[PDB]
Amino acid sequence: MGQKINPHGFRLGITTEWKSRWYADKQYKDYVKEDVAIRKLLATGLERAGIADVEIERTRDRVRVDIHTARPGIVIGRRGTEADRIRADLEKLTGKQVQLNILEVKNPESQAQLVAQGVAEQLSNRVAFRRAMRKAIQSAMRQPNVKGIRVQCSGRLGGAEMSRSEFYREGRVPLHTLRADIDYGLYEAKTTFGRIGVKVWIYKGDIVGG
Amino acid sequence: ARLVGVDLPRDKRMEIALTYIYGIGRTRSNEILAATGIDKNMRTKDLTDDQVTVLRDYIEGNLKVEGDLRREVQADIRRKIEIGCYQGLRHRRGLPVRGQRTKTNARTRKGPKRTI
Amino acid sequence: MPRKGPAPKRPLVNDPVYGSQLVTQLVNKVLLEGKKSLAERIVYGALEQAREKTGTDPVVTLKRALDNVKPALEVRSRRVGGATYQVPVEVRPDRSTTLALRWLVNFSRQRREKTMVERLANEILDASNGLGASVKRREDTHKMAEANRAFAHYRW
Amino acid sequence: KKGPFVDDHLLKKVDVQNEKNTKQVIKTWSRRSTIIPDFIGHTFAVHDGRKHVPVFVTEAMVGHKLGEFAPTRTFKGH
Amino acid sequence: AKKALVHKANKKPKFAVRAYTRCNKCGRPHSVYRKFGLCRICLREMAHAGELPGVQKSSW
Amino acid sequence: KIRIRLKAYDHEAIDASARKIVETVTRTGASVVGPVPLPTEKNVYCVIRSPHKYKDSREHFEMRTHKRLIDILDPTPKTVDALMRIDLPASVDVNIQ
Amino acid sequence: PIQTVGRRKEAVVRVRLVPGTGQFNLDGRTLENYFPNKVHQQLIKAPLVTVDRVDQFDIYAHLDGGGPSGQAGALRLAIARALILVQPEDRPALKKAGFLTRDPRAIERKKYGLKKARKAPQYSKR
RNA sequence: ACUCGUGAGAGACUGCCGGGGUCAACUCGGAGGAAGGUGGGGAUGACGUCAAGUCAUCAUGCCCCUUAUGUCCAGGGCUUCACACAUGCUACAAUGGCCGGUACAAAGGGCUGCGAUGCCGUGAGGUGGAGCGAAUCCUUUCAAAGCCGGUCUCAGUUCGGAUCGGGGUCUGCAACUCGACCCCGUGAAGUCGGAGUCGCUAGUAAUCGCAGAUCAGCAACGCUGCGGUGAAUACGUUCCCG
Repeated sequence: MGQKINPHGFRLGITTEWKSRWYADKQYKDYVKEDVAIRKLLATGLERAGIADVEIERTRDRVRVDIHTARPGIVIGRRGTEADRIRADLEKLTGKQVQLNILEVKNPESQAQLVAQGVAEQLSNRVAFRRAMRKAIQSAMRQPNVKGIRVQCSGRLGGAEMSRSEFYREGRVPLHTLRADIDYGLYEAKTTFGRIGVKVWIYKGDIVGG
Repeated sequence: ARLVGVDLPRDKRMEIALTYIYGIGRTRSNEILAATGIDKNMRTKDLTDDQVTVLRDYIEGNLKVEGDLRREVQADIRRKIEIGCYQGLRHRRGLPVRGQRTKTNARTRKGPKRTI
Repeated sequence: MPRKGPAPKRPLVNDPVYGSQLVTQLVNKVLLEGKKSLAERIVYGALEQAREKTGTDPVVTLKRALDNVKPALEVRSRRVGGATYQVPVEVRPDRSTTLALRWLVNFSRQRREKTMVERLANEILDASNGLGASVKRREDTHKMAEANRAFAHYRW
Repeated sequence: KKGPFVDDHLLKKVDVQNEKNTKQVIKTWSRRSTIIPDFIGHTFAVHDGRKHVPVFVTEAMVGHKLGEFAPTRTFKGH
Repeated sequence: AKKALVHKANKKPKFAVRAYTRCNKCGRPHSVYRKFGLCRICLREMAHAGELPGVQKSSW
Repeated sequence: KIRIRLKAYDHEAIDASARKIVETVTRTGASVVGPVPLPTEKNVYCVIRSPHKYKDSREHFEMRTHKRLIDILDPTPKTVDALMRIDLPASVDVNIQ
Repeated sequence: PIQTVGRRKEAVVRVRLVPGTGQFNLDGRTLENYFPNKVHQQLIKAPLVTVDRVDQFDIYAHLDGGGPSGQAGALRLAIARALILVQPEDRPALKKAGFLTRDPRAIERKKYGLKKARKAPQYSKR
């Protein structure tokens, strides 16, 4: 319908960096398999925690798993108790040893992934969806330094039978411009009536910064 | 000319004139005409009856022809249609034997078309 | 490139052996696809066979056959109101050279000589005298044009 | 053209069958080989998946693999 | 992509012809690649998310 | 001789990495060949971009592999130590031949 | 001396010059035995015929790539830009006739969902 | 030194001259220039449509099975065939076939992989392992159409290869149902195709080989790409289609 390519996959050569970074000849399928099982292992407890980014640098078979989140304090509970448990399970599930770096984003409401987190987690929690979005925004519109936003919500909105898509915005979000620095995040709400897939575009600025 | 049983034409080269027999194609003409010594470029009007003699004795001696090949095969096809093979079933029903496509093509085995 | 106006066309180099626009254009219309070199061998061999059967310059024989097949009027198929009207229209120079060479090649290709060289030689010769089927197609095209002269007024 | 197949389960069974000079109807799974002419005379219950078809093996069967003395498909048309 | 078949394609088969690829992320049997070990859908979604190192969208 | 052939995905990181190797061996002092571009390899993978029937309308994902070369002549172990001592970008794999 | 690179479709030629009575050295061969088509024979000597130094000046060429005709048109280009590199007042006479300008026409990319580049699969809607 | 390989940079902006322009945009010509006016091609699909597609990639709400609608294996089927459609490939020959000699590519692929000289075969291939994780070694120094020469004389043929018989090789536990390839024979329809209809505007159409992914093997004539040789025509919006 809207045949819109994932813009983090449309600027992954130009502005947005890769999330996983190594070099691999004849070891690549194994590094893919470990990358997948690591991201499944970091889905659940960190999606409780407020995860945004999961980068995996990979040096000579050590591993370096780095996570950008919005609360160092739920990811790091008691020191080593909440960190070294998921870290140690990453050390056992992989056949390797894990150096887990955990870091905070300076503003959670201007990460598109974290905006999709807070919006969809509100939308599972029986709030008004036009109020959620509309408050998804107002906040982020701001606050830093953030020249667009565009929120779309499809699915059983309000528990209705029809799957109505909604489309709210403010400012400038140019997708066809490649010097855009757009963050994109889709996260999917889980109501009892079903799943409300939320897409958030956030246009930070014109800046190439090449 | 006359040979093993195939009436040769008026004006053909020898490596094509040998081909008109059931047991001989192009490669057998290139090997028979190399073994015996007749030039392949010779026409049939210019053919010698002694060349018919040596050529004829060679290709009835060391190779098989019309009657051997035909009631020869046709004993092998009826061999596999008597014993009850699946290829025997294909030769029974008039279907392609090599297990190939039967849904649309293989019209050269079913033959002329009746349409329902 | 129609509906925007006239489109610019490629300039055509002349022949190396004979030195004419019309020889090279005959080559590019001989070109059953892929083999321009073999088209050059057909056209060149056919024009030296025309040189054999004339003893003159072959391009003069070619331009005289080209003149004797070249039409002046072509019929159209424009349809005013429920009847198909053969409309006769003045033929441009390039359109007339195109119909001359294209008819020459195609009705040489229908002719029953052994190779293509003997076909094209005999068709350039018979079109030089005026005895080919292509000259009869010029006379049938002017037959349709003169038979349909009245419909030509539309000024179209 | 080298070592042909052999159906080792049927091979063990066949040898036992011909050493005792006993002939018995055989329910055989094997559609893959009629390897030696040691199989001549033995009745093979060939299994096209669904039922077993008795097949007598004679001297002409040598060189035809065992399954398709019994066909797997059924077609009439009308 | 049933767990009996996802799990059954990872054991040691009893013959060497029986071992097939079966994309790791979802378990999709057809259209699996060898260098990634991912099917075309997991290749397209993961390569869109920048998760695969240096495969990117093509234009020559 | 110790010939270093380094491969990567980023031309920028392999150019700054080759600047680290040239500044390293040139800093310790030796005869060193500068960075030589071996050309590439591209892996082009055509993906039917539908989770179901749409055989037309593809998208095809390439894969760039950049290959830079630095040939080292006259090795001294004070220079050889700094090879295994630091590698900065670590998206580059270094073949030591 | 003077050396010139002529680039046609995927061919490339490296023709240098020296003054002498007429000689043409391709990759170990003569010009009449490397180009048996007699039309490319004009297509490469036409820059020599324009600024009429056909016999006075000779090309020592080497090449790569393309087919026959890409190397022919490339060698036209390299003769032409070499004749810039002899006398610059030959240069307005070359460029006027249609020369010094290599043809950027290359075989374009095949497109997905087509048989070739610009050829749709022939569809019969019912 | 020339290429070439890959890094950085210059270069096309109606910038410069002539005319129309309301002295506005913009358009017609000229110069310089490798290129002239979005130079060529990509990647890039707005708000929405069609309850279009997919609960079989995945995820999933609800309903159903839980002694089976789970699961394990052998054999069979997904390849059946009086038919009808659809996309392709090889053709119907002399611009051609067959034999001999000879010249030019681009891109790619390679570890329990790619595998050379040599030897055994007619040939698939066998024996053997040089050498390479590869601008190096191997895919032969790479092609085929091309050019030079000979033969064939318009014919159901030296056209055409379907089919069928015999004889093999390789892959695999296993080529029967159901693999490809080679050798010998066999040698059908087919003489340019009714109504209708499709593609394409320049390195395009047309034709010629080459590589790749999937893959032990292959139904590859498919798909994705690479290059070789290379046309005709566009008067113009009346008509058909959007």
